[PDB]
Amino acid sequence: MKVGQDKVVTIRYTLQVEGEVLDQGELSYLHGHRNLIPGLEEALEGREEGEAFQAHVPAEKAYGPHDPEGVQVVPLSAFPEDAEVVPGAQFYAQDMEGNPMPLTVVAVEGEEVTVDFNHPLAGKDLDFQVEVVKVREATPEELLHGHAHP
Amino acid sequence: TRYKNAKMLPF
Amino acid sequence: RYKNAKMLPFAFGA
Repeated sequence: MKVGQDKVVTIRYTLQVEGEVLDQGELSYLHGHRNLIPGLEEALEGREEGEAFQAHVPAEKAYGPHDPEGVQVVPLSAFPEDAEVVPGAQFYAQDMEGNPMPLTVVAVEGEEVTVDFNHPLAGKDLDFQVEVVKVREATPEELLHGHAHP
Repeated sequence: TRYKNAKMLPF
Repeated sequence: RYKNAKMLPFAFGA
């Protein structure tokens, strides 16, 4: 079977950014429901079980560019007193709607904490070594929820 | 962008 | 705002 719309696709991957390896793993996604980054989805379209390939995904097709207005300062008064602000730690904030907003603290300067709301891989081009381990047709419940079961 | 004046929560 | 934010392989948040 070939990778296409409404197919649950599981694949192994390893990600190269700037010639360095940053993660490697295995995951399954529902194809065609905006669950994978566009470039990777376009790359996997039409592939058949067992295939393997390299794929270059520019930032536009993967997690987008870095927004400079995605960086601002929030007082430490807003962080959990129990929790520690340290460059690299990640917390959640809330929008006016109350929907969550992830963040990564970049630096702490006393009362002032500098944080980035951008995706950690914004403005970063991606290199993938990917093999397609399995394709299957999705189940009704997965289609009703828009995501693959596991 | 701008944040609700509310406590952050860890991952 | 950040359109692709929560997409796999590496989703940011939950």
